Amino acid sequence: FSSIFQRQRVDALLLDLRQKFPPKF
Amino acid sequence: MYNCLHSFCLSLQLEVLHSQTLMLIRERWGDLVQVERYHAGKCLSLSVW
Repeated sequence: FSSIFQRQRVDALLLDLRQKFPPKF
Repeated sequence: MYNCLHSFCLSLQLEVLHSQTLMLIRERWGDLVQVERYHAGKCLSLSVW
């Protein structure tokens, strides 16, 4: 019939962005 | 929208500059420049001479 392994720092920055700017439904 | 994407981009630029300074300290400079303070997303402070 990838991930360049500098993404730990970008991810921590994403968490800081989540806290500094929260989502709002 | 501007506040969120400007704050994220500026702290991204600070992270890039910190990674560059660690590259310079490891590879070529080495104790000719030292990181004094680094608060992620807040400030970076280097020491020369």
